[PDB]
Amino acid sequence: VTAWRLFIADHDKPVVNVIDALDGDKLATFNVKGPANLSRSESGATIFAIQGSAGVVSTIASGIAFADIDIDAPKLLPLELTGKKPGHFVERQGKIAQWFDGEDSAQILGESAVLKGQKNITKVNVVAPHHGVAVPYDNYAVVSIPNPDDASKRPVGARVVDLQGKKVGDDALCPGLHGSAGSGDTFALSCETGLLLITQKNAAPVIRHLPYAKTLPEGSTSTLIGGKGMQYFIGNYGPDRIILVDPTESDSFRLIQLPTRRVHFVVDPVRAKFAYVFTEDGKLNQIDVLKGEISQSVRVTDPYSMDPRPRIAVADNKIYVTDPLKSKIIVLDATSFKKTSEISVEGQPFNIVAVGGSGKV
Repeated sequence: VTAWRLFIADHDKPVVNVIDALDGDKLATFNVKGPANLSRSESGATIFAIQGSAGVVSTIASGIAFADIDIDAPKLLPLELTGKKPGHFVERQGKIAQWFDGEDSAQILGESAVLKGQKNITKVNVVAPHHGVAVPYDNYAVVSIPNPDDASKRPVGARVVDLQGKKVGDDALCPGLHGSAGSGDTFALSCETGLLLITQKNAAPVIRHLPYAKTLPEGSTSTLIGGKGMQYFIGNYGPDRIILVDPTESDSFRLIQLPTRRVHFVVDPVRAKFAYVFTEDGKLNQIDVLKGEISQSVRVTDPYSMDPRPRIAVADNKIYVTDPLKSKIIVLDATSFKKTSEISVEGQPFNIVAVGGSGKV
């Protein structure tokens, strides 16, 4: 049995739609408190709907878990996280860290408990409310350090804390810290001088700094995605360029110039040599990460000359591009890179995540 599902948040309405990615039919629509940004767990078993303006994070059991596969209907869980302006969500190996821009704490919990209907939260102090990020580790977390002076500015680095908020090592200064992603056993935080790279073995997590290569043009990264199946990061580097970073090689950086400005990007979790960038001209661009170049482009929507704009997700052998102003999802074959289908979604379909796979029953 093969099963994949899309989870789509409306830009304005407090709704999340669940769509069977394979035939387009609707599986559920969930009503939440506010418009949501969506994240999935690594296992794909839970979906989190972050509602910045409503002070809540809702949780969805996706209904697909695992090889052997167990398939149920998707369901809104009664577990909700509460706090002012929920922010960056980071999940790793079933450990969850939910940041709150308006709180003195981040909330750490575990996927296994969430799915069982349990809410077992550890609040870790982050010194001062700010727009930051928490990465969960075994018996530790990495949390951004709020800007001294103001604190409403971007954070100035990160540090290891134990789960009582106590600092462990020394601070890792990274001015203008913004942007985070995991790829394999390595987690990256971007800032004005480069990337913080985080790994954990059997002790405290270890942070090291990778400066932007001296050969790059002036610029820095403020958003990151992480490869799945091959270890790398993709960041923005100015509005019309991206950088590919290999954190395991000394020749770390490759710059790609886009023809027009970036709207969104995602990696391909199935064909790990590829990633995808959507640009304001309305094209989907295939990034061959090994060669460091755009290998092809295809027009998918009308231009969105830089509020809602398309978002990409990948499921099985298909790519899904939300077209909010046209109340639909465009579906392309990943291999041929051609449109094959469209799926209607009422309203302004915006953020999108996909889960699934295959297993015996």
